[PDB]
Amino acid sequence: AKCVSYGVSQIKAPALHSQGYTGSNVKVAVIDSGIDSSHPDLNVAGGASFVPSETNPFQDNNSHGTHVAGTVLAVAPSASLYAVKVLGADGSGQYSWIINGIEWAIANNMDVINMSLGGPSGSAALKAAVDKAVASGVVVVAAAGNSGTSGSSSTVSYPAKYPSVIAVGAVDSSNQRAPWSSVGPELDVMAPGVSICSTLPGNKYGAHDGTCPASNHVAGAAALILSKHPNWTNTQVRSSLENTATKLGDSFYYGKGLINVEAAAQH
Repeated sequence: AKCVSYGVSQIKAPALHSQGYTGSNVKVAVIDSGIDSSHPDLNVAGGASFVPSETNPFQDNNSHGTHVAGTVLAVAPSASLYAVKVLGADGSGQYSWIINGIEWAIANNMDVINMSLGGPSGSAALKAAVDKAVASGVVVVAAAGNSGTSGSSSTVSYPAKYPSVIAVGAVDSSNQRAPWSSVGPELDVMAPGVSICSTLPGNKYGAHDGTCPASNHVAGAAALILSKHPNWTNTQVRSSLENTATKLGDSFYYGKGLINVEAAAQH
């Protein structure tokens, strides 16, 4: 039944909830596989599809974007989620689709973009779009990737790897890096990403593992901070999260450490 992530307490969102800050009026674009807006535990504020063969962003056959929505709302329950569908049934999207998604978020005045997606390769056009979003004042959050460690190599995927993006890696209930959490100098912060229980299509609930759930907590945290400091820039929101993180291990593996949204929202 009504599953709340252990990660909501781990990042200290309850401190903000009890001050009456729950991400009210903050527009968050979930750029992903869609959101089952059927689910009676989710609010969805609107959406768009850039998958040519799947015009419905409110149908989630992959079941990924529905899980993403629940975790963002578990952290920021009165945020306005927008279902920006850029991934098809095979679980991938063309760069053009993802870019159309980012352009859509810019044109429709999103405060936060969550990208629980990545590839091994970037494009000039993807980097341009992401940089443009951040230049226009959008907080852009992305999953660091699930490619683990690879000796001395960065394994952080695009677009998390871009400096303009907040790359999020995954820890468990003990603040230990998940072994599949991508690593490298481009990694910014960590959040819970192991057995994260959230909403699934058809009024269901279930655990997922990944940097996807980790980034969902950070996107929610951005929404809480802007709830309380509506006049903060994306720059100030990003600084608050990075400078107040609980230091864990070396920054190659853990970046700045675990986000503390309570500490971030005083800063």
